[PDB]
Amino acid sequence: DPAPRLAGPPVFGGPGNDAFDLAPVRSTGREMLRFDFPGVSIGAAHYEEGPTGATVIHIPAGARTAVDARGGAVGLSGGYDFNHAICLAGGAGYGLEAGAGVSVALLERLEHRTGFAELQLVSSAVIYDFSARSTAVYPDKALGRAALEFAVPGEFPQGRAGAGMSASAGKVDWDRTEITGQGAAFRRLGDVRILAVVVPNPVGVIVDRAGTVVRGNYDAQTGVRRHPVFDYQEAFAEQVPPTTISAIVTNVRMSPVELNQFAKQVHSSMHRGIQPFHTDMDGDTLFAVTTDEIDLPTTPGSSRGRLSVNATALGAIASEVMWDAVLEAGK
Amino acid sequence: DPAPRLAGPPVFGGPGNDAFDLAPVRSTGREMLRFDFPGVSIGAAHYEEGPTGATVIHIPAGARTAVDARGGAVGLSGGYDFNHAICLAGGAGYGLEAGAGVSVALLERLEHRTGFAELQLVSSAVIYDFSARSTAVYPDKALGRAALEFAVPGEFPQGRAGAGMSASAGKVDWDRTEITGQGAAFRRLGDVRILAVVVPNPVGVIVDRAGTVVRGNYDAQTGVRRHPVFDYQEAFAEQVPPTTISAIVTNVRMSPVELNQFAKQVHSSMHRGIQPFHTDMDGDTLFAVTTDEIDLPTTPGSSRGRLSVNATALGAIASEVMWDAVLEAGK
Amino acid sequence: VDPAPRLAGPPVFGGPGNDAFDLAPVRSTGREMLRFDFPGVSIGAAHYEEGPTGATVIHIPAGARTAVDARGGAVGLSGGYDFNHAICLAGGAGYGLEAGAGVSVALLERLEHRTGFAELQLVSSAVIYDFSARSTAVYPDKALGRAALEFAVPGEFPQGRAGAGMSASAGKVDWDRTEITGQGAAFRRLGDVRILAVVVPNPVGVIVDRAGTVVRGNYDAQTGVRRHPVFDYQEAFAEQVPPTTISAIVTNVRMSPVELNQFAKQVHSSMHRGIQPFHTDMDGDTLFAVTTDEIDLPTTPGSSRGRLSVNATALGAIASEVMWDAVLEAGK
Amino acid sequence: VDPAPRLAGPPVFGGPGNDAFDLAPVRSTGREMLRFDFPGVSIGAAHYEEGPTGATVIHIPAGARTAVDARGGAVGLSGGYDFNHAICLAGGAGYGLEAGAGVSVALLERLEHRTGFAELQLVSSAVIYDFSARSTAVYPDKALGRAALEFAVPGEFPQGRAGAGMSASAGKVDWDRTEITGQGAAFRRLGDVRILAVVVPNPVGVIVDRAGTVVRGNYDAQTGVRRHPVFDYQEAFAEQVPPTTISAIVTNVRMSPVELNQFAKQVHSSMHRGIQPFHTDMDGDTLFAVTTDEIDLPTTPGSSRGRLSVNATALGAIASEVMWDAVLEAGK
Repeated sequence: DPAPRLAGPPVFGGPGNDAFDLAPVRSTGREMLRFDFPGVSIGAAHYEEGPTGATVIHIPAGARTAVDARGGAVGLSGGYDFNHAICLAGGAGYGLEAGAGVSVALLERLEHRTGFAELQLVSSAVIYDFSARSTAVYPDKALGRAALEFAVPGEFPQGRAGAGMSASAGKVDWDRTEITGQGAAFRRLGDVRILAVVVPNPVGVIVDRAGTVVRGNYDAQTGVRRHPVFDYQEAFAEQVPPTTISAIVTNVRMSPVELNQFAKQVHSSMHRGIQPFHTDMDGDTLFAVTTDEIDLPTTPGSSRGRLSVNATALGAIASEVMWDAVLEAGK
Repeated sequence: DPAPRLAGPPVFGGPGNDAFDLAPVRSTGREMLRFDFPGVSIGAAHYEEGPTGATVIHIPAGARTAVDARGGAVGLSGGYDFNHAICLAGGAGYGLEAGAGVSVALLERLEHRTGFAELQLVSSAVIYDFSARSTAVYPDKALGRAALEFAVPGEFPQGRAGAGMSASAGKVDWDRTEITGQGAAFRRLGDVRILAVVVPNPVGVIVDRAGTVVRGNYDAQTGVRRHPVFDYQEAFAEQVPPTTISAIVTNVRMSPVELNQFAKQVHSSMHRGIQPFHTDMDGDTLFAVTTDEIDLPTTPGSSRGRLSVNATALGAIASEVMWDAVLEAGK
Repeated sequence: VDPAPRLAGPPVFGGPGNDAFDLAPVRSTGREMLRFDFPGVSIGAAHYEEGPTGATVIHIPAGARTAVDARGGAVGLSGGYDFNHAICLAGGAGYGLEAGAGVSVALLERLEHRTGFAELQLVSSAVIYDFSARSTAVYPDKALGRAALEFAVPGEFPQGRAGAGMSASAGKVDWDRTEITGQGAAFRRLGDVRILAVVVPNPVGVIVDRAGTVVRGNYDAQTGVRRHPVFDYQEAFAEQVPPTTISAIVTNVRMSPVELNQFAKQVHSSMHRGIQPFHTDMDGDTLFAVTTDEIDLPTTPGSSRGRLSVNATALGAIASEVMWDAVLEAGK
Repeated sequence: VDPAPRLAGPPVFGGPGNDAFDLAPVRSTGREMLRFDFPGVSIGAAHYEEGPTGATVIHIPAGARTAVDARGGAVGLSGGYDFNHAICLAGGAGYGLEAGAGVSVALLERLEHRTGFAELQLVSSAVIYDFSARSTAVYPDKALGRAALEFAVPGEFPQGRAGAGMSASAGKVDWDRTEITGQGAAFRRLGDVRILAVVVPNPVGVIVDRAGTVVRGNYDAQTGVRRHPVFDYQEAFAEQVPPTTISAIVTNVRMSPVELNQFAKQVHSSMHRGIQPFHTDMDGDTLFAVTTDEIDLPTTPGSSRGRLSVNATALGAIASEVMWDAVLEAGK
C-alpha cells in the first residue's frame, strides 16, 4: 500500500527540444542495482526539461535476439535478430531517434567500417510519456549518444531514471494514473545468468504476487487502487446499453526457435504483474537476448524431474526475474 | 487444496480405434453449466475406450474469428477467420479428424451446396492426451459427427467431458501430473454476453486468484502441489553445471484488427491462471469469436472513466471469464 | 502453335456427395510419368472419377524439416508442422483436408499405434477449391488419403489430370474463361544435390511461360486467345469505376530453420513469374519447403562464378526454376 | 541494343563519415522528372554528393492507412506503422533510418509541438545497404531527412540517381558484376482511380524486362552481357558441391485493413517478375501499400469483362504493372 504518485492532468502547449539548450544528465534513480554479467553494460540518461530519458543495454560483442512486439500500438526500430545495443526511450515515436545516436556512436567506434557483417545493430522501442508532463521534449540523438557514453557494466539505476523518468500506469482515467519508473532484477543459478530490465508505462496496473494492485488506478476520493476490470465491468453495465518495453538478457545458448518461443513465454508471463496487458492500447515490446555462452544439457532430467532442465524451464525462471523488475519499477 | 487426481505412469502397447466397435457417448461431465447465448450451441462426445473426446462449439450462422496460436507445439486445422464451428479434441494430431466429421456433417445439412460463399468452415485444435491413459484411441470423424449431433444451446458439461476426458496438468515430471477436465464460464453485462470454454492440458499448473497452485505438479511424497518454477530453479542449480485449447465467444462487434488484438490479450491473460504458459512444449491455441450483434459506443467514457468502454475493456472482462473457466476445468 | 482450349465450363456449385456413390480410389497415372532419383521420398496420387477430384501425397518416412509459406488470402491448411512425415495436397476445398487424416491414421497403424512424442506421425495438408470445375460435391475423404499413401512410390510423378490436379483450373476473372490445369512436377540433380518441385495450380490468375505468353487460363472463346488478366481488370475499372496454388519444394540440402523459412518465401514469390496474378485475396496459395538434411552447403559461399554464389539463396534461385518447370507441366 | 554497363566497381567497405564533410543537402533532380496528378501526396528527394547517398520521402499530411510487407530476410525498418504521415526510403543501411527521425521532428515542429494521440506524426522508414557502391561511410542523417521533406512537392518524381536511389545497385553474385540502378516511379490514372509506384531497387538479383531479358545487374565485363543469376548459381554448385528493394504503392481506392494487407503481399510478390531472385535471405525487401481512402470500389465485382473483375485483387494486378514500370525506370 504505497503512497500515491498521481501523474495529474494533461498539460498542453509546452515547449519542445528546440526551446532549450538541453544538457544530458546521467540518471542515478532512487538506488543502484549491482550485478555480475560480463559483456553487458547499461547506460541511462535523461533531460530534466522533459523529464524524459533513454536507457541503453550495450553488448559490444553483439548478441542474438528475439523480439516479441505483442501490443497493438508498438513503436519499434530495427527489431533485429542480432544486436549490439537495445535502446528503450520515452518521447513516443520521436524517441526512436535516441537509438540513431547509439547507432552512429557505434559506427564511430568501429572507425566507419561498413562491411555487411560489421554493421552496428541497435533495436529501439518507445513509450508515450507526454501525458505525464507538460513539455514536448523527447529523447534525441544526443541523448542516445549520452546514454551509451554513460554505460557501465554491472549497474542499473532503479526508478525515475532513463526511459523510466515519466513512465506511468493505470489509464482507465487520467485522474487515476500514477508514475512508475524503470526496474531491473538479476539472478545467477549455477553458471546461468538472467537480467531483466523493464519500463512499464501500461494502460493496466502493476500487481504483486499476492494479487494486490500496487501501482496505478489510484482514486484520490477513496485512497485505494482498483484493478481496472472493476471499472470496466461497471462501465459496460452502465453504458452498453445506457506500453511496457522490456528486455531479458541471459547467457544460455538457445537456437533461434527456442529463443523466439522463450521471448513469447516470458512476455506473456508479464500479464501476471501487469493487468490488463498486451492490449490494443499498449505497444508492449520484449527483447530476449542471449550471449550464447552456456549450453543446456542434452537431456532435460534432474532430481527435480524428468523434464526440468530445458528452455521452458529457463523461461519460467526468467519470468520471475522479470516480475521482480516490474515490482522494482513500481516501488 | 483439492484431493489429488494423479494421472499415473505411461502405459505402452495399448489398442487403437481399429480394435473396438467404438460407441460415441454424450458427455455430461460432473455438472452442467446453463447459460443464455442465442445462436451458439455446444456438443461434447467421448469414447469410454480411450477415454478421449471432442467438444464442438456450433454457430450455425457463422461468426468472425481470430486465432492466437501462441504455443510452440500447436495442432491446428483451418484456423479460419470465419467459422461455423470450433472443434476441440484429444488424440494429438490424430484428433483433428473429429473436425472433418463436423465439416462433412455441415455440408450434408447444406444439401451439398459448394458455392465459395457457402463453404462450411470448421477450425479444430487438439491436445496430446495419450500420457493420461493406456490406449491409442483418438477422436475420429464419427466422434466429431456425434459431438455436433449432441450440440444444444445453453449447456456445457463441466469436468471430464468431451475434449477434457483425459486432459492433465503439471508436466515437470509425469509422476506429479494430475487430471484436469474442460471448463466453461459465462457472464452477461447489459446486453453483452461472454462465454469462455477451455481444455487445459498444460505443461504448467493451474493457479487461483490467491496464487495457490490448485491442480498439477502434486508430489505424493509431500501431499503438496509445487509451482513448477521451484522445481526448475533447483534443477538448474543442480545440473547447470553439475497445451491449452480455448475459445472466447462474445456478441460484441469488433473489427478484424480489434478482434485479433482482443484474442492476443485474452490469451496472454491466461498466464495468470496457468503457469508457465505459452511454452515451447505447449500447443496453446485460443479462438476469439464474435457474433457481431452489439455495437460498442462510439466514444469510450462512462462514470467509471474516460477510457472505460472499448475492446480493451471487453478483453479485461473476458479474461476474468476465462480464468473462471480454467478453475472449473481444474476443480 | 497456341495450346488448344480446355475450358472447364459453367459452374453449378453443387451436386451429389460422396455417399451417393460406391467410391473406389483410382491410382492416378495422368498424361505422362516423370521419373527421377530421390530415395526417401515417395509420391502417391489417387482420384475419384465420380468427382472428378483427388489427392497427392508426398511421404518421407524419416520425417523432414519443413517451412510453410501460407501467403494467400483464402488458405485451407491443416497441421502446417515444422517437421512432417507426409504432405497431403487435395481438392474438395476445406472438406478435402480430411484426406490428410486418412494419411495420418494409416501412418499410426504402420507404427503399431505407438503414441510417444518422437513417434507422432505428422501430416500437413492443403487444399484447392475445385468445385467450380465439376457438378458434384464429392471430395477427397479419409479413404482417398489412405489410398494415395498406399499408392505412393519413389521416383514417379503422374503429370496432368492426376491426384489433386484432377479438377484444378486457372483464370477466374470470369468462369467462362477458366481452363483446367492439372498437377505438375519437375526434378533436377546437380551432382548429388536434388531438388523436386510439385505443384497443383488452381489460380485465380493464369499460367505464363518464360517468354511472358499466357499459356493456360483466361481463354476467351470469342477471340480464340488467352490475354493476361490485367487487360480484363483495367477494362473493367474503366467501365464500372468511371470518373489457389498448393505446392512443395523438396531438397536434400541441409538448411537451418531460418534459411529454410526464407527459402520457402523466395521460391513461393518466384511463382508470380509463372502464375499471374498470384498471392491474391482470392487464392489460398500455400508452399511447403522441405529438406531431407542429407548434404551440407560449403562453409563459405565462393566459387569461380562469384564470391556469393554457393548459399541457400543460390539454391532458392535454382529451385525457383524447377518450380516454374513444374507449373508449366501442370498447364501443358 | 543492350544497355551500356554502369558497373559499381570494387567495394572497399569503409571511408570518411558524415562529419568529415560540411554536408549540404542537394535537391535531387535525377535524369528526368515524372509528372503526375495525385493531390495530397508529395515526394521529396535529397542527397549528399559526398556519399553519394540519399533519401526519398513521401508525405501525406492527412495520414494514410498503410500495410507493410517486410518480406526479405535482412530488413531495416523503423515504425512500420499501419497509418503514416510519411514514408522515408534511404541509403546508409541501418544508419539511414535516422533520416526518418529528421522527417518526424520536422512534422512535430509543423504541428507546433502538440503531442496528443491523434496528433502524433507517424513516419515509417526503410533502408538499403549502399556502402558497397562507394568509398565513404556518409549516410542519410536527420538533416538529410528534414531536407527531403522540405523539398517534397506534389506531382513530381526524379527518376534515376536521385534520393535513396543515388547509390542503389543490382546483381550481387559477385561485386565485379554489380551495376548501379537508381530509383524509379510510375503512375496510372483509370478514371479518377490513381496508382503511384515508387521503388528503390538495390537487389541481390537483377532487373528483368517483360520479355525476360536481364537489363540491369550481373554484367560480366569478360562477356559484355548480363545473364540471369541462376546460370552463375547452377555453375557454382557444379563446381563447389561436386558428387534489398524498398518500395511504396500509393492508391486512392478505399481498402479495408485486410484487403490492403493482402494487396501489399500480392504487389510485393509480383516484383519477382522484374527482380530475380527476390525476397532472398540476402535482401531486406520492404513494400509499403498506402491508401488515401478517397474512392470506393463497387459493392459487387462484375463488369462486361467478368463476374470477378472489379475488386482489390484486380486493383492489385493493375498496381503490379505500375510497379514493374517503376522498376524498369530505376534500371534504365
